[PDB]
Amino acid sequence: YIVQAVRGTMATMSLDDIIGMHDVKQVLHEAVTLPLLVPEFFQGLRSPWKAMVLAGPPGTGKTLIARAIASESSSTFFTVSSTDLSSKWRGDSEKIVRLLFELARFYAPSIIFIDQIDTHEASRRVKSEFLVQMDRRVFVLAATNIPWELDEALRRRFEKRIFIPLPDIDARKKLIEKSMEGTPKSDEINYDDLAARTEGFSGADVVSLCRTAAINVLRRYDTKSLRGGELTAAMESLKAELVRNIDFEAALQAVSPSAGPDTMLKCKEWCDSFGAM
Amino acid sequence: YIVQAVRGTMATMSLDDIIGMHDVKQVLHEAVTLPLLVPEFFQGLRSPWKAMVLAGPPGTGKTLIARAIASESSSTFFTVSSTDLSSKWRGDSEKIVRLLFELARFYAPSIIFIDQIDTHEASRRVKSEFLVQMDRRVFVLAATNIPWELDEALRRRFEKRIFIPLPDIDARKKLIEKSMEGTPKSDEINYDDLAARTEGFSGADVVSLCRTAAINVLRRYDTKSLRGGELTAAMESLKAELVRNIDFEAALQAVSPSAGPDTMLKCKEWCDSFGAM
Amino acid sequence: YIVQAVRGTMATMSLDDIIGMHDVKQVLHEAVTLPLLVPEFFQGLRSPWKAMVLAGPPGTGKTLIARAIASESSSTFFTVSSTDLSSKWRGDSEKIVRLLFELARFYAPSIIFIDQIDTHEASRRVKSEFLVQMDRRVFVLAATNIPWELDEALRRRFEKRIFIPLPDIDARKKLIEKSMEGTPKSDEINYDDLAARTEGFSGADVVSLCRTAAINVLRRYDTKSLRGGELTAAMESLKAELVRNIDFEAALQAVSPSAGPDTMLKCKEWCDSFGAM
Amino acid sequence: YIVQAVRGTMATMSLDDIIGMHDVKQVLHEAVTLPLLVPEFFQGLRSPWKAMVLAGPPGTGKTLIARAIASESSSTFFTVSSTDLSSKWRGDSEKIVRLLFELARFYAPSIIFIDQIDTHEASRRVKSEFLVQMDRRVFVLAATNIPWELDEALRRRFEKRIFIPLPDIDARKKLIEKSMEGTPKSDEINYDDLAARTEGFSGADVVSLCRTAAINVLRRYDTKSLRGGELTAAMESLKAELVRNIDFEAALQAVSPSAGPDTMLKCKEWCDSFGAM
Amino acid sequence: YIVQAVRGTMATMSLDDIIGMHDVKQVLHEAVTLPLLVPEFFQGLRSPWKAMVLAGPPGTGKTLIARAIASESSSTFFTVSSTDLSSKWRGDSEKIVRLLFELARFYAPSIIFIDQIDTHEASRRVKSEFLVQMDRRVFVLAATNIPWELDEALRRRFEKRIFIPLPDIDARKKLIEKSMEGTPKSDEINYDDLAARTEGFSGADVVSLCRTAAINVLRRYDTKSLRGGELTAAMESLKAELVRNIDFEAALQAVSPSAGPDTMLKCKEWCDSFGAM
Amino acid sequence: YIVQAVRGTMATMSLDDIIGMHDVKQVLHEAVTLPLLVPEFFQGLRSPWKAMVLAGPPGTGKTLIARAIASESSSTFFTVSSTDLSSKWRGDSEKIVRLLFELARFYAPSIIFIDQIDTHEASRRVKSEFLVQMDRRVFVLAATNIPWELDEALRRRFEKRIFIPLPDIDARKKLIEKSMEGTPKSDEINYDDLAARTEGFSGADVVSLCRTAAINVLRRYDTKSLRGGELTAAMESLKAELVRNIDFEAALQAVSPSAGPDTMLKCKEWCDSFGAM
Ligand SMILES: Nc1ncnc2c1ncn2[C@@H]1O[C@H](COP(=O)(O)OP(=O)(O)OP(=O)(O)O)[C@@H](O)[C@H]1O
Ligand SMILES: Nc1ncnc2c1ncn2[C@@H]1O[C@H](COP(=O)(O)OP(=O)(O)OP(=O)(O)O)[C@@H](O)[C@H]1O
Ligand SMILES: Nc1ncnc2c1ncn2[C@@H]1O[C@H](COP(=O)(O)OP(=O)(O)OP(=O)(O)O)[C@@H](O)[C@H]1O
Ligand SMILES: Nc1ncnc2c1ncn2[C@@H]1O[C@H](COP(=O)(O)OP(=O)(O)OP(=O)(O)O)[C@@H](O)[C@H]1O
Ligand SMILES: Nc1ncnc2c1ncn2[C@@H]1O[C@H](COP(=O)(O)OP(=O)(O)OP(=O)(O)O)[C@@H](O)[C@H]1O
Repeated sequence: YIVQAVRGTMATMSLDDIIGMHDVKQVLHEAVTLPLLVPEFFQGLRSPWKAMVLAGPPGTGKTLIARAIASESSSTFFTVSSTDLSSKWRGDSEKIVRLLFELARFYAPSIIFIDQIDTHEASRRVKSEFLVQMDRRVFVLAATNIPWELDEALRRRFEKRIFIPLPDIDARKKLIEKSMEGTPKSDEINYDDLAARTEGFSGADVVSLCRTAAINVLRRYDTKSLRGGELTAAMESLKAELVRNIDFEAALQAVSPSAGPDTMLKCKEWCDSFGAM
Repeated sequence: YIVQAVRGTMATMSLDDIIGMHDVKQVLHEAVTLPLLVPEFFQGLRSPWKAMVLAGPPGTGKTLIARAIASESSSTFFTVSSTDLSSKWRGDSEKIVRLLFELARFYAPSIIFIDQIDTHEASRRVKSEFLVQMDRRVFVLAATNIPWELDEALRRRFEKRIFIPLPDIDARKKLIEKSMEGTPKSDEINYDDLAARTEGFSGADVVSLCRTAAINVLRRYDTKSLRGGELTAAMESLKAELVRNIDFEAALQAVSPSAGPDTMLKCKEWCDSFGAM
Repeated sequence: YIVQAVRGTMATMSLDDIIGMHDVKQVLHEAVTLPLLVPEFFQGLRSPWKAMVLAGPPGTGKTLIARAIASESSSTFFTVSSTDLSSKWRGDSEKIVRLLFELARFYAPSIIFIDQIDTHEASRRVKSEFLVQMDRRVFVLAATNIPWELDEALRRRFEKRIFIPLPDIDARKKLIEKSMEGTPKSDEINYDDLAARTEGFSGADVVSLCRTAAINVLRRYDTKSLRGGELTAAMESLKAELVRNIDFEAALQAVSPSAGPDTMLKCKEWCDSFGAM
Repeated sequence: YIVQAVRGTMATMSLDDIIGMHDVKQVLHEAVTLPLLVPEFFQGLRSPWKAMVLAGPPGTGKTLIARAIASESSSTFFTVSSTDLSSKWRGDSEKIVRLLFELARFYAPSIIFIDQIDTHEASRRVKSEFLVQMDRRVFVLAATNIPWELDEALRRRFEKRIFIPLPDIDARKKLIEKSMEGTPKSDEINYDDLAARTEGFSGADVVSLCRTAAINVLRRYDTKSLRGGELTAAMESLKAELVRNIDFEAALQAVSPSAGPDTMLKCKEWCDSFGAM
Repeated sequence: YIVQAVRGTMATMSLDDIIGMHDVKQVLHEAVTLPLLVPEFFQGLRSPWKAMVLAGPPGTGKTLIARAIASESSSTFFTVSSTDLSSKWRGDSEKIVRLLFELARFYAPSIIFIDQIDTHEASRRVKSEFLVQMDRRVFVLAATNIPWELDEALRRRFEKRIFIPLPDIDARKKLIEKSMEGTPKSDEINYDDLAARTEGFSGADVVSLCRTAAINVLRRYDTKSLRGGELTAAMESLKAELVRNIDFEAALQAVSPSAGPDTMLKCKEWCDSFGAM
Repeated sequence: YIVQAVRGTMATMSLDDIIGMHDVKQVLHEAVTLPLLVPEFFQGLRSPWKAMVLAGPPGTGKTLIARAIASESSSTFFTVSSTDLSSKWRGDSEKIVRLLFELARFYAPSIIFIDQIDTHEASRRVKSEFLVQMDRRVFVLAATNIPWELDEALRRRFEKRIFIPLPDIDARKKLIEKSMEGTPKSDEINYDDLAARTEGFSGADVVSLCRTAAINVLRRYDTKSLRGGELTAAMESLKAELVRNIDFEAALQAVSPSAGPDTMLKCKEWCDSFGAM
């Protein structure tokens, strides 16, 4: 009908690129890979969940893991907006979802994920609209970062509600090192040492840090002096040239955690209290 | 027309699945079935309650019963959407509800049920339009959990406004014992003491917590059997386990059931005063 | 064409089924019939009434008086919707709100009544359109429940603004005893003390209350006669057992008013202040 | 055609029936008739005002003078709708608003007036269409009570912005006495006490007030004579009786004018604030 | 065929009766006639201005200017509206336009102008159909007073977008004297003290002001004290009578500008910013 | 069908011709030279980027740098806009999108340069196809001028999104001297003091400035006092007359951009933050 925006969300790296949450990845592999192999278990009592609840700080791989599983997804995924923004003239944007579940059955093994459901009156209209259609073999999920704003029933509805804590300095060592895979770099780098200053970072913080040094190294030497737009040998030796703490040092001063840690403490106190598995 | 879109409203289990509510259960057993069976006395002042009110937290088997009635019902249901869409082409679907009730007399015995229908302009427009459509014999009902949002005249118009608290240890006894049916389950278990440890939960809590033990089967098994394709021990034996007190024991600390029921307490204060039977 | 929708809008008991409204029943008996029995006096300077104002709580005999006058009147009623639908092909039914009056002319004296006329642009458009078509002998009236929401010119335009007091003890008395018609009962019943019990209520309260004792005619019995098919001796003795004060004990403990007195009391403040008679 | 529907826009009591507004009635007497009697003075810069701007609390003799002048009107008025359908079939009902003035001049030096035409796309399409259509001798007019409805061009288009406040007291004297016309009445009246105690009201208030004591003439007499058809000596002597101050005591206490001067006062500023003479 | 509607769009006084916009008056002697007299200058860079844009506070002689223009313009004018009211029978209008620029070059380098061109898909239909037909050398222009609805593409293609504020007191003074033409008038006059009260007043206000003292002349006589409707010789003394500062005094105190300034201020800001010259 | 028409999309110029954004000259030495010469530095994280688009004014050499890169590029180029105005005869310019990728891989290292990016439903058939395909170092680029032209996430999809500054000065002098070609004018002209105070301007602005002084040719002389309908040899020597520096004086100071530079600052911050390089 008006499926421009509906057909728009028609949709088409590796899995354990991400490192952490043995319980989560476990329960998901279990929840997803197995019933294809073993439908006979997953039945009524035994049958799997098609979603849960989640939350975490932004830039913490919740959108990247979506690509990790879309990459895993030998099944089908359906893409997402937080904005089914009709007009006062159009006024109806959850019959959209009444066609969505037709897509879900159409691509019968079907996958969906959003962030920040917490996205007035028509809010209650469509937000309420999703609930009856919420309940053939399908998965979906969603997440936020302010489950303190857990509004109505999703402490009831959903079997698990994960707040993620940031990786520890040990992890962050292993995760820089997972981020530094295949990098020109001097051997002065003790990742345990530099990670002393990373405390408070997310994944992406460390990402754009290692990048910030990756282009520090570009901008160290006569980098303004082009060859007039041509190749010099040393310019190719940039790949040959290494990254260093001093090439991080600009990245060290440059990058900051720059976030509300007390928010994580708040929604972590939440994640124990009405915060499901 | 949207007439076939009105034909989108076209419809086409057991009772002891449900536990509790024996007053309501006989009230509805009676008020629904027996008018079929004694038209000679279900009449006049003895008219069938064509609707009444409802309340309580959701995920309380209201949708579950709402399906159980359907597979139970010897009448003509009609599929229901609160998303009677809002085009700037007709801008009127409570008219199409005039066509609905037309179907209701066409399918002279019939059933409908929606929920959370506390659902500016369009609200009073199409709602009050329906109220014009409000008043052979037919039954419909609806529900919500916000009698806080007891909008204008709904509470006054219905026979009984039914709040439900959480179940008790004996309700929870039979509810556990219903979830556990046909299950590989050990016999060392005091499901009544387990139910004693169910302080202030839902039915669905019992459901997905029995499931939490159901996965705890795997968690006790060699859950690292991620050989994949290679069937092995895991494929050979998922029926082997019998669930045990320890499965549920971990399942308990796994729980963060839901938020506080202080709003359920609130409308429970409403369910007495201004809340009918 | 869509005028045929008004051809669908064509329309084609006793006052002693009702209690009170002495002023109103007077003024309507009078203002309608007696000019129709005395065209000669009640005309010109003695112009008979064609409309006035109304409002109050619902379930207050507005529907009851509606269908009551329907089966009563010796004149030409026409059915009443709020569905002058809104096509974005024509989007103009106020012409049919003129052919309205053509029907008032073709049926020279006519009867119409709506309620809850809260019924953007198009609202004001067709509204003022009716203010044009508004202004031989005809009477029509309307009502709402929000004279607080008496929109712009309605209060000014009508003679009689109406406030419906809730019933008093003797109102309650005859309202019961009329509600207790066709009612094999016990004679312990003290309708006076019962009327004492039942303050803060309306007529529909007595309706559903008498019905509550009505189902209690069963539920006094061994209520679970689920033999089924077996014509239980109750099924012959249905009307046999009597109404008893126990049945209204169980009922009236089951009853809530579902009444917010402060709103009807609010427009009761209005019913003197900008509230005509 | 719809052009033939314009044939439905076709038209075919006096001033001193009305009281007050010596200023207005002067300007109208003058601006209408004296050009029609003196083409020689009234021309060029002495051109007659073919329309201007009007206000007042509605139902205060605006449509009433609109009729009374039509009885006076010794020229060619034709009837006036705000109802040209929003047909998505012919592109513009404003086409007939173009043939409008062809009908005017082809017919005669002509007369037009509407009320409450404060009156989306098609709205301003046809509106501006008339704004061109307006710009020999012809007269037109229009009114409202919407002070904010000087939408785009309206303040500029109409020369003088006319408003009528609520009456003063000697007004209420002469307006009683005009409302006391054709009235057998007791000479005990203190019209000064009447206009005094009846202050701040509309004309229509007084209309229904005289009708109120009028019906009161019965409501003292044997209203209870519900024989029906059986004549009463009053039923012949209905007009025989005179009305009394005691009757208008009832007619006082029974009513609230059902209007606040809030927006009446707002336009009582707008009549000065961007309100021409 | 129906294109004769454009044969009906055909059309066939002084020019310089205006005080203001002297730079524009230059521009419109200059892009206009001297092309018709010296194309040798006007071609290439020198070529005449193809078109531009206009707006301002309504009724400031802007809709009246074009009568002066075409009354003076020896070149050819054809009328304009927004009257492309097509039919679904036609399913199209802008074949008109293809025949319309052909109409232009068919007769001669011609004259065209609309007001309120701020005027579903049909807008895109006739607009996209137009804007190539937009482009032997000819001039056209348009105007509005709603630059809030101003375009980008026509803000793009157009050379200029002209605003006028209200006049100034000396222009206003010589516009009294322009409005005091053919006018019996006294010698106690102070045209700049007259113009002192022009706060908020534009030209048309002064037009109706001279007409307001003009009517004031009779308003000093007694009108409804008829001469039997006779042409009283005092009515020729009106031709003898002169108008006076006192005669305007009443109009000045009695009259508002009937307008709002800050919208003219709004587009006076847009005329500088994103409004071309 | 459109294969030979597509053979016109084929394409192939000094690059410091376009001046400023030398950081971007590094970007394009790193997007043209090095992804063709040395993608070994540009590996993994440093890997070549996919494509982007551009905010900025026009008159900014978007196609200048495009063709300059093109004939400079060891990669190929294509002549592309959004003006694939498809037909029923063509049927699918989305097959022309697929053919665009096909030619891109055919001339495997290639460049494509497009704007009119937001230039009906066909926009979304093609846009969706292109969005799906985009996934080698076959670099591509688009552009626009609307900063809010981020469609839904296609801005979010891109490598980067850049706003660009105003131009340098010696080409403002030189291109003054390009548009002033073949013009009568003085030799005193300080084209770098012309180009000095050009702050915030573009090309056609200054073309209209050339026309502006070219009419100042007259508007020093008197347009009102003609030669009496004659064409005095001065009136034709205006063609012979010299335009000069101070002939632009009012054309310099009074002429404004009429554009928003602080939204340019907004989206400039958007390419500083939340917009990549
Ligand atoms: N555990 C991890 N292992 C490796 N990389 C990680 C991990 N967590 C985060 N990252 C890196 O940080 C980036 C953050 O991506 P992503 O946007 O998915 O986080 P996010 O929380 O979903 O952000 P947002 O919630 O704002 O969308 C990832 O692309 C990834 O490269
Ligand atoms: N008394 C009960 N008997 C059986 N099952 C129950 C009971 N209470 C809750 N449940 C279980 O809880 C789950 C959710 O119940 P259900 O959705 O029907 O309640 P609800 O009020 O309709 O919730 P919602 O309206 O939010 O969907 C069901 O799977 C149901 O089996
Ligand atoms: N004066 C009365 N006499 C008899 N019955 C009454 C009276 N007033 C109220 N009732 C009872 O109240 C019940 C509901 O009244 P009714 O529906 O007519 O009021 P209402 O304003 O039309 O309500 P709604 O508009 O919400 O349907 C009826 O069954 C009627 O018997
Ligand atoms: N001075 C007066 N003389 C006579 N009648 C008056 C006077 N002032 C007010 N009225 C009364 O006002 C009443 C209604 O006025 P009218 O209907 O003309 O106004 P309206 O605003 O056009 O009404 P509506 O808003 O319903 O269209 C008339 O019955 C009339 O008698
Ligand atoms: N400077 C002026 N010189 C001459 N006449 C003027 C001047 N200013 C205003 N007027 C008068 O104002 C009247 C209304 O102006 P006009 O309708 O032409 O302008 P407009 O703003 O286009 O009006 P609209 O946009 O509402 O059609 C004209 O009759 C004109 O005589």
